[PDB]
Amino acid sequence: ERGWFDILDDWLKRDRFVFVGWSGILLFPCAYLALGGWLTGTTFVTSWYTHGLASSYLEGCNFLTVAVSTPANSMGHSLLLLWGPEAQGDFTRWCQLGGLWTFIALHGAFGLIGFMLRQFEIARLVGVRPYNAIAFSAPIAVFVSVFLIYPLGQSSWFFAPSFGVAAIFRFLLFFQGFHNWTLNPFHMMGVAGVLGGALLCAIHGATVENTLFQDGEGASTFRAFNPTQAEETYSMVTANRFWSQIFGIAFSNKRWLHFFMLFVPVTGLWMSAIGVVGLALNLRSYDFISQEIRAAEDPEFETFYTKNLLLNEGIRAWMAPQDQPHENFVFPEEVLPRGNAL
Amino acid sequence: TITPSLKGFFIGLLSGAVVLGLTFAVLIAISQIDKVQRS
Amino acid sequence: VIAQLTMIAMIGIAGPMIIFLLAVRRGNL
Amino acid sequence: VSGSLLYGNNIITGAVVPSSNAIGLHFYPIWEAASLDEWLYNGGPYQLIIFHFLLG
Amino acid sequence: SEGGRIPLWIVATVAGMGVIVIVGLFFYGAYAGLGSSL
Amino acid sequence: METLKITVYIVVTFFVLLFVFGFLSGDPARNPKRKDLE
Amino acid sequence: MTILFQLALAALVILSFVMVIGVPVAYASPQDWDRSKQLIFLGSGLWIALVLVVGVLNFFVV
Amino acid sequence: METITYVFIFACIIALFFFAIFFREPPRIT
Amino acid sequence: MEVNQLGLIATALFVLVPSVFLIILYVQTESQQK
Amino acid sequence: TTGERPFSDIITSVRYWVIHSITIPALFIAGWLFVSTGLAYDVFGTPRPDSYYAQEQRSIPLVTDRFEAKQQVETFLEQLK
Amino acid sequence: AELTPEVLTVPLNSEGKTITLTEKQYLEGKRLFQYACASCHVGGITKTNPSLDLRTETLALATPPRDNIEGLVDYMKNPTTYDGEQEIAEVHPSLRSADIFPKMRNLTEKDLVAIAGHILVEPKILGDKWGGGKVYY
Amino acid sequence: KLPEAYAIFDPLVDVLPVIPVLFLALAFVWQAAVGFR
Amino acid sequence: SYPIFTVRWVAVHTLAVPTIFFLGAIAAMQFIQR
Amino acid sequence: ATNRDQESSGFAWWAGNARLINLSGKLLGAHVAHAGLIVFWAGAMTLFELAHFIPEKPMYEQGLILIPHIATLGWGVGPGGEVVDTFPFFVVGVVHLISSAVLGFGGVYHAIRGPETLEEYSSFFGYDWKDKNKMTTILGFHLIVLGIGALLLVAKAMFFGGLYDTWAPGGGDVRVITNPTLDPRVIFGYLLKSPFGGEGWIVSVNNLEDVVGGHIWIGLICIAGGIWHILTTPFGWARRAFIWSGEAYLSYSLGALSMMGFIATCFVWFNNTVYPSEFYGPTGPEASQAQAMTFLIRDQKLGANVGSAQGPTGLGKYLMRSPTGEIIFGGETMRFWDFRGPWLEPLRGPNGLDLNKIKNDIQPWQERRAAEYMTHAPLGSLNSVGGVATEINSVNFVSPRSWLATSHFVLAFFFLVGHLWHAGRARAAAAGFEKGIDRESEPVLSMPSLD
Ligand code: CLA
Ligand code: CLA
Ligand code: CLA
Ligand code: CLA
Ligand code: CLA
Ligand code: CLA
Ligand SMILES: CC1=C(/C=C/C(C)=C/C=C/C(C)=C/C=C/C=C(C)/C=C/C=C(C)/C=C/C2=C(C)CCCC2(C)C)C(C)(C)CCC1
Ligand SMILES: CC1=C(/C=C/C(C)=C/C=C/C(C)=C\C=C\C=C(C)\C=C\C=C(C)\C=C\C2=C(C)CCCC2(C)C)C(C)(C)CCC1
Ligand SMILES: CC1=C(/C=C/C(C)=C/C=C\C(C)=C\C=C\C=C(C)\C=C\C=C(C)\C=C\C2=C(C)CCCC2(C)C)C(C)(C)CCC1
Ligand SMILES: CC1=C(/C=C/C(C)=C/C=C\C(C)=C\C=C\C=C(C)\C=C\C=C(C)\C=C\C2=C(C)CCCC2(C)C)C(C)(C)CCC1
Ligand SMILES: [Ca+2]
Ligand SMILES: [Cl-]
Ligand SMILES: [Cl-]
Ligand SMILES: [Mg+2]
Repeated sequence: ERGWFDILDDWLKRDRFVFVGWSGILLFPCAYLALGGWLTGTTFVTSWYTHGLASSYLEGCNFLTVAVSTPANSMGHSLLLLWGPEAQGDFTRWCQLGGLWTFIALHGAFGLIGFMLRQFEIARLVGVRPYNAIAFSAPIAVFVSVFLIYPLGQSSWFFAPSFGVAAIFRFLLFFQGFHNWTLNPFHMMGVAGVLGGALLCAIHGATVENTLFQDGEGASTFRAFNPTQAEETYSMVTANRFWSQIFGIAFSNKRWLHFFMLFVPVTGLWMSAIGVVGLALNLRSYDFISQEIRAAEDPEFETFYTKNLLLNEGIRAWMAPQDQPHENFVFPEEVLPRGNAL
Repeated sequence: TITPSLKGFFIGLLSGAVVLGLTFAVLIAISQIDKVQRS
Repeated sequence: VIAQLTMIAMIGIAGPMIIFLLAVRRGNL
Repeated sequence: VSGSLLYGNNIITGAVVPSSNAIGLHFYPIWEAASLDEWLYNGGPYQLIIFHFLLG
Repeated sequence: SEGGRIPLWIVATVAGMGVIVIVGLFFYGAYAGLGSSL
Repeated sequence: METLKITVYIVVTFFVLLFVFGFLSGDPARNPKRKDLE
Repeated sequence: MTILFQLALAALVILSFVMVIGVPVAYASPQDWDRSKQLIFLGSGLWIALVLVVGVLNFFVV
Repeated sequence: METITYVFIFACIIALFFFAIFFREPPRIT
Repeated sequence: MEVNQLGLIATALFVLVPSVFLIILYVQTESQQK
Repeated sequence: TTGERPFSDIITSVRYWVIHSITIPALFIAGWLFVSTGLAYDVFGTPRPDSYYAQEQRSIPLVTDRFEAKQQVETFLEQLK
Repeated sequence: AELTPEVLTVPLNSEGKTITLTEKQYLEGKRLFQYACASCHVGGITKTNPSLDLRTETLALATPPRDNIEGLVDYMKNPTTYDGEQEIAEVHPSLRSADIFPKMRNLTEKDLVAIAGHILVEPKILGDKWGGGKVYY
Repeated sequence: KLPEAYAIFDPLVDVLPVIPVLFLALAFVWQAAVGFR
Repeated sequence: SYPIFTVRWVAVHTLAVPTIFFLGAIAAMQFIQR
Repeated sequence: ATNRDQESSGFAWWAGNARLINLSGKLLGAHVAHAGLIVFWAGAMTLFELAHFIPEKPMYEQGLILIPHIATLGWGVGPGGEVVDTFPFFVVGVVHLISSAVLGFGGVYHAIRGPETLEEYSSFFGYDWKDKNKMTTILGFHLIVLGIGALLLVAKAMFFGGLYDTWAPGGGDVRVITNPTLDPRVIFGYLLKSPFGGEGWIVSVNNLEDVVGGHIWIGLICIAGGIWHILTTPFGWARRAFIWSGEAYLSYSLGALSMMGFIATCFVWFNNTVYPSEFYGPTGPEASQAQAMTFLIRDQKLGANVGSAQGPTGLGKYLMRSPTGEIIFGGETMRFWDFRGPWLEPLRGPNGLDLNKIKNDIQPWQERRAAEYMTHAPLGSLNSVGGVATEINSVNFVSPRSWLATSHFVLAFFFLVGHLWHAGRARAAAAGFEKGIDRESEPVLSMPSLD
């Protein structure tokens, strides 16, 4: 066997500066287009016709406020292909209709797939276990649930996050006001996994860095390590005693420690993805029923929960008309919920 | 009948086949010019 | 405005000039 | 504002409520109150807990 | 042609100053014309 | 409530004094290596 | 006195610039240190002098 | 009853901390 | 409060069943030969 | 090392800078002109500052139909007189 | 939409006479307004007294009328309450009180005309936003 | 404003406060020159 | 001694060329007045 | 080149200044050059502000922090804090800028030309970090120096024109302080005041007599301590309590400056005496209270009885009691009832705000002041859009109080971090394991198991 496939394989798997692989055929064009589309849009492309927003450097926006914004609500879930029935091959009109959004989301998705396949392929060639790709399943679960499943459960892509700093923030505040997303235990598990992952990252780095063996004369300790050396660079034993006496428990097993370091953030993101999947259907943790029944009958009953619902109600009424222009919301001064003075 | 959107579909199909085609042609060509040394 | 970019041009170049001249003359860098 | 479980909160809604805006930055240890009932009304537990916490 | 003719610390210094100038220009643009709020 | 106040004050002063005299108590000497740091 | 002032001050600026590049270069250069030490002394005394000149002339121009 | 449950769960967790700390399986150098 | 009246059984079984599974497994682990 | 020319060799070479002191500014100037001539607005369909609204108009030109969206946008641009 | 000669055309007086401001006068007007007035009147409302705004209709029903260049210029020299009954130069910026509102000291008549013109032009651009307050932000 | 006599130096004066940051940047230029040894 | 046009070269320029073009675009954008 | 690479020094480039720990000549160069940087900034920033300064605008509308400091000393300002002469600012700026040339000269000389070490050169200027006596001696010198500084402030206050006093009877003005408070009961009484609301520790100092008397005390204390330290060497308990190395002293100073930073943050935030609101703008409290004053005034003008006016909550819409009964502005501004300011106090009676004074005695200058401060509340965006976060672009404003408080919080915090870093390192280095654990002598391996 030495046909064209295997020769192609040979070239594809050549050890070069930027590895290519079979996965590269998916990854590189898709990633390049996703990123390029984002830069192109943020630099030059408007959201006037889709959102009634400026979103580009061209219009006077800065890096924080620039975005490639989602299509108009009236587009529904159109793939919005350049050649589709909306744009009909006209690139300018396609851009004006938000074609770049779906462009970025979909090339993005296939790009993530490509990246993970890349992780598998390289793991296979180098002969390591494929836990990096497995851990990468969490970012994918987030991207897919949030940028794809969610709007697919809503009226249109319009309500997906737009690709922009400030736009993403809007997405956060919308989820608060409308979904009370903080109250959602899947988001809470997300929080635990992210903050816990950061905690582990910091604590592990610091523990290693503060239990190093003196392996050089240099007061700067980085050179006193050799990649190929057999010995552990830091004392597991001293670290374990330290935390045991400080905190009460400690890792004693390095393999467990590091698996746990994989587990925590990956599982967190996964839980959060599940919650957002719920939000696609508006299947929220919005209320505690016992709370509403009590507060409804008893006007002296107040919790931080009821206070947060007031905040949510404000968010909805004040932001909805401009945030959802396709609805033709007109909220008279007199209907806007406001406390005293403000 | 071929509606404008079916024509669009075909245009897309062709564009994809072309992109992938030129890609595989080019990669195979390059793999053939720059063979790995064995033995 | 032209004057300001000229001032910061001389002030701005000064440091690297010190370094460049010392490097050329094999100075005590 | 009710913060405690027995007064109608669950784990997610429950809180120790911050001390009164009437106090501001005034130091409000238990002994500045005329009674525990007053201390509780104005949110003394908040100041006691967080100050001990930060020290700790 | 020959590698080493132009010292790397100068390339770095020049490139760096270039980035500072361009970014600086972007910040000037934050206060003037579109996006300046005026 | 005055008795509570005096109690707490005494307690606090007590623990603080333990802290201060404690660290004053040849703390640099309390390590597994070089003790002569005076 | 404005001519004396405005040029004494321009000269103060120019000389300042010259010292700013020249002094460290002198300090760290191996050769011509004998000539450098005297040029730095001269530049320094002249700098001090220009500061004082500008300072005095200030009150007859403001 | 809700409250009983919550406080109960919490108490179980503190007890768990206690066992997890003082009655852990000891780490051994082999 | 007008809580879900099954919240009690739900929570209780949610804690107890896996807790029990784990305790079963631990205990049968300790009694294996050293 | 993977066989490619080291980056530091390249970017410290005379020939690289002979090429790129031409190519880089040329690209920069090309982008500049892409905007300053106004071509960018036309390519991308971005409103100029004088083309967001008709003189007396205060309504956003929101696209409200999926399939006549193209026509909708054209009508909106036409209404800028 | 553009800042046309027509937009910059606002009432000079109560007798039907208009004045056409230059783009440079309008810009000067914005700058000077920000400098001297906006600390309280940002966006056309009034922070130390929100009952009174800078809406054109509101200026029209003040006494004497303030919906014209002359009215506003006179106000900036000798401000009154909304009914004309008391002179409030002592608590409101004016040329008359430049001693106590030092920002009014370098304001020239031209500056007053320009500021006035900003006050009349802005609602023609911004609509309900001018004097709308936060509801319309 | 500066006294009228000094008005010609406004642009220079406009730039001066930032020079200290330039000393920090200079330290890196210098270190670049000795190869961060 | 070294090849010039490699996969790495191509990759680098696919990012760098548009990058300089866009930055030039945006620079021009800083002088745009309404 | 001695000790200017990692192999010889043991320190990488990014820890480069540690190569200077034991090079007292070069280290002196570093220090003097750095002092040059500080004086340079004082001068250039002052000239910038002045060139940028419009005398008929309030200073705080122009982003000034240094001119406010010069002005606080009584230079260039008159009644109400009005600018009468900008020339003193010019002098301060210029003299700093010139001095900076000198410091930079000495610094650069010491850094690259001067003696790498001073010990063979001079026994007086040379030093060993572990030489405790030489250290307390140098410390003593710097203490006498600081004391002289404080007395320079006293001199400015008593004999060379005085200080700006926002509290001056009949209105703020530069005033000579003829009777500074010398009573140790009052002066150290400040040091024993609570740091919580209504006490505010040293930040509560509300009259220049106390400030000047305090600095007399501090000057004499610092000079006495300096002499003390030149004439003494550290006692046994101090020898046994501390680490004696350069990095350790560094850590101590970092800690102290951190502490001082936080103190300055609160000082510029709350105090309107040594940070007069005329120059720096209103405090947050000042402004909240100013809103309340403004609308109380407005509505009373409209015919409201502000004493008996019940708000929606049951609390007085304009006026209510503090938790100790004082009459205070009501609504949220209730938190700020500890605020004190020259524009509000005339309305103050024995029991707090006096209803009859409110009804009858409010002067137009108070309404004006309240409006100004209300609308120059210390709120604004990072790009300096004044007002609440939801306010529209229009006003180019961030209060100097915010710039100075925030800057010093960030700095004080990182200096606390630096304190921890360097104190812990001084400990590890003194004990001899700052580079890591001895593999053949791992301390924990000789310890009994925990369980
Ligand atoms: C004490 C610190 C301090 C303070 C309070 C101010 C205050 C002010 N300055 Mg001044 N300034 C300072 C230092 C300071 N400056 C210095 C050192 C310089 C020399 C470069 C200048 C130069 C300067 C100029 C040239 C001007 C001002 C002006 C102003 C005002 C506007 C500031 C601005 O818009 O923010 C913009 C905010 C930023 C640029 C963000 C800063 C964020 C930094 C990078 C974060 C720092 C973090 C920490 C220290 C780093 C540690 C890292 C960690 C890993 C260890 C404002 C009143 C302006 C003015 O209004 O004059 C009338 C004006 O034009 N300043
Ligand atoms: C205020 C900031 C500061 C200061 C005062 C110093 C001080 C100093 N550094 Mg340094 N350093 C700094 C920041 C600073 N560092 C930073 C941020 C870094 C990390 C990037 C380092 C990294 C570093 C390293 C790695 C090393 C030092 C060392 C030294 C010292 C020797 C310098 C040398 O030999 O010159 C050689 C350079 C030249 C001859 C070029 C010219 C330099 C001059 C001083 C510039 C003067 C310019 C000025 C505008 C002229 C005005 C003159 C006018 C008044 C007449 C010197 C004392 C070295 C040391 O410890 O020696 C034992 C050492 O190896 N530093
Ligand atoms: C704390 C700052 C400091 C320190 C400790 C030193 C230390 C030393 N310097 Mg100096 N130096 C400094 C700053 C400092 N320098 C500055 C800023 C400059 C620029 C002008 C110089 C320029 C300098 C030179 C050119 C030389 C030295 C050298 C000397 C050494 C001997 C000096 C002598 O014998 O004095 C004996 C005492 C006198 C001559 C009388 C001193 C009169 C003073 C100035 C009166 C005013 C004091 C006043 C309180 C200062 C307040 C300033 C404040 C506002 C900042 C000595 C190691 C020499 C050296 O190292 O030889 C190889 C050497 O030749 N230095
Ligand atoms: C106890 C020390 C102390 C204190 C509390 C003050 C307080 C005050 N001074 Mg300062 N001042 C001091 C020392 C002090 N000064 C000294 C030594 C000098 C000479 C260098 C000056 C020079 C000075 C001037 C020139 C001016 C002031 C002004 C001010 C006021 C506004 C500035 C400010 O916010 O500083 C806040 C102060 C600090 C952050 C220092 C806190 C000190 C703590 C309490 C002690 C720390 C000690 C240390 C850690 C312990 C040593 C260790 C030992 C136990 C072994 C302010 C009221 C201004 C003013 O009054 O305008 C009218 C003004 O312009 N001062
Ligand atoms: C920067 C200024 C400075 C510095 C670095 C030092 C540093 C030194 N001094 Mg001090 N000293 C100073 C100023 C300074 N002094 C001044 C101005 C005076 C005159 C008042 C003195 C008088 C002095 C004496 C009389 C003595 C020292 C001693 C010492 C040494 C050890 C002191 C130590 O353990 O403090 C740690 C402080 C304590 C152990 C005191 C108790 C700690 C309490 C609990 C802390 C409370 C403060 C807290 C943070 C809150 C502040 C507010 C509070 C007032 C309510 C040490 C070398 C001793 C020495 O050995 O002499 C050679 C010694 O006996 N010094
Ligand atoms: C007086 C204050 C002071 C002093 C004298 C020192 C001095 C010393 N420290 Mg440092 N340190 C300080 C404060 C201070 N520290 C603080 C506040 C922190 C907390 C962040 C640290 C944290 C620190 C660490 C973590 C370490 C040191 C180390 C060292 C030593 C070598 C410093 C070096 O060469 O850096 C070279 C300088 C650089 C590489 C530049 C740093 C760049 C900074 C972080 C960004 C500046 C941001 C700027 C303000 C705003 C943006 C401007 C823009 C142009 C970027 C030296 C003994 C080392 C050591 O432990 O020595 C034994 C060491 O590793 N220090
Ligand atoms: C050691 C070193 C370091 C640092 C450096 C330094 C820190 C030094 C310094 C200091 C300095 C700081 C120096 C200098 C400058 C100064 C001068 C040079 C002065 C002059 C001035 C003038 C000229 C005046 C004029 C004026 C008049 C008087 C009026 C008004 C206007 C004007 C402004 C014009 C580094 C990092 C590099 C590294 C290496 C080593
Ligand atoms: C006052 C007076 C004076 C002044 C003097 C002075 C003092 C100056 C100084 C100077 C300075 C002091 C400067 C410095 C410099 C340079 C720069 C412009 C900066 C930078 C950076 C860079 C660009 C970097 C880059 C790179 C590195 C190299 C490595 C790594 C990587 C990176 C990227 C970072 C005069 C004469 C004017 C007269 C008037 C007034
Ligand atoms: C979509 C489109 C597509 C594709 C296109 C593309 C793909 C392009 C690319 C291009 C790209 C690819 C872009 C460029 C770039 C970048 C820029 C736009 C600029 C920049 C940066 C920067 C400005 C820097 C700054 C900062 C940071 C970031 C870093 C460091 C620090 C600093 C401050 C420096 C096609 C045609 C097929 C069809 C459809 C349409
Ligand atoms: C001018 C002023 C005045 C006065 C001032 C005063 C006179 C103050 C003072 C003096 C002083 C009196 C200050 C302070 C304190 C000190 C310190 C800061 C210390 C610390 C402590 C520590 C740090 C120690 C450490 C440790 C211990 C604890 C234990 C053992 C170990 C050791 C030793 C390490 C007044 C306020 C009226 C007003 C305003 C202005
Ligand atoms: Ca125009
Ligand atoms: Cl209205
Ligand atoms: Cl309020
Ligand atoms: Mg612009």
